Amino acid sequence: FLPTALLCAYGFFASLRPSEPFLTPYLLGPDKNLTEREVFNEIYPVWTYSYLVLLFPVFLATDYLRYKPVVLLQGLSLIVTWFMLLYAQGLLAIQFLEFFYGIATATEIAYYSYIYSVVDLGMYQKVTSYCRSATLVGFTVGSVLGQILVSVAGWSLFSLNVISLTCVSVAFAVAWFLPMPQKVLKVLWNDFLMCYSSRPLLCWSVWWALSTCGYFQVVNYTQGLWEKVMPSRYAAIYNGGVEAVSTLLGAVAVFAVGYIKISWSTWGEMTLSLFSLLIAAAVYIMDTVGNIWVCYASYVVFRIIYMLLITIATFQIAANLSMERYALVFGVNTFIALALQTLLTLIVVDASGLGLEITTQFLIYASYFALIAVVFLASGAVSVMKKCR
Ligand SMILES: Cc1ncc(CO)c(CO)c1O
Repeated sequence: FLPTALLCAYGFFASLRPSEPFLTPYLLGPDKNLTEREVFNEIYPVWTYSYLVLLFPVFLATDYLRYKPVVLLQGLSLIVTWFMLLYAQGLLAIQFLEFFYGIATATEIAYYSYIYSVVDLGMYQKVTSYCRSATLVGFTVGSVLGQILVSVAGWSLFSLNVISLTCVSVAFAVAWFLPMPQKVLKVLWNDFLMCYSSRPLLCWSVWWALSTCGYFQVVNYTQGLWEKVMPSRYAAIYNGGVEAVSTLLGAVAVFAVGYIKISWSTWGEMTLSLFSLLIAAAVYIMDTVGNIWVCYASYVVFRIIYMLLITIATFQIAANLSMERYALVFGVNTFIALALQTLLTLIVVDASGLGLEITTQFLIYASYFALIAVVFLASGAVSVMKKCR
């Protein structure tokens, strides 16, 4: 019990990052004095590229080292990331800054998969439910703490990211004392291939991956959009409260998805298409309001619909999937999804390619969110063609 309590405490401390909601005013202010165009155009794409190229090696090293040193890697990466975030000037230094954050984020899969390597299989589901609940409540607590310390307390971000670094150091020091984790050419190629040679095997997969693409593309630059529609020089940004309420409602909706007994085979495609249409409407609205409270509201609704869609996707996949296939499928689909966001980054995001302005990148994205609905409807249309007969 005590190792598991240490696990949940370490996860709570590592996820407790008060500085996550308030990242954007730190860079724009006298703290770094960086051109935000250059930041948006160059700093972030190499993070995505490094995460793509580095996910596979560390994911295989987890099995190579039997999940033991990966938490140490995550802790050291947090330490070096926060040191570099406190000390970095120019362009290449901040490129390394974000490379460190990428190699840190690449080990969240290792964290969430190590839990299976030490506890009983029957108890694994309940303990990982407790772990994700701890992560969610730590996210909410950190967000509200940052909001209180920034607005209610009127404390500057300097002490806030100092205590963020202190918290990640405490997390590493706690995680150092874990117990022992006692636990491919054609076979592994067929291992993921068999997860697509059936009617429901291939289905929902690319849909989940492209929804993941939409979120991982919009969440990073939502901060920039909020800052550009309302400068922080003469305004205060309420990121902590919106993040807290969004995550709380997402968790509530995830819990409530299984609380209604509805068969998937009746109208699963219709619900998926409706969810995609709502997501496209939300992103087009947040593109086309030019205000502050309404754009937060649209963001909240978009987050909620995102959680509903991915949650029902996870139920469908897990019903289709097997007990030992979770890690492999979550690896392969994540890999192809990351290849896809990286590709689209080559088209639009980077300054070497087209480099379209962040403001004007959300126009077509409704049709991008609708194109996945069109092919779902195109698959639905054949299904509708075959439904009556
Ligand atoms: C530490 C840290 N690093 C990177 C990002 C996203 O680029 C975030 C979210 O804005 C963050 O909190």
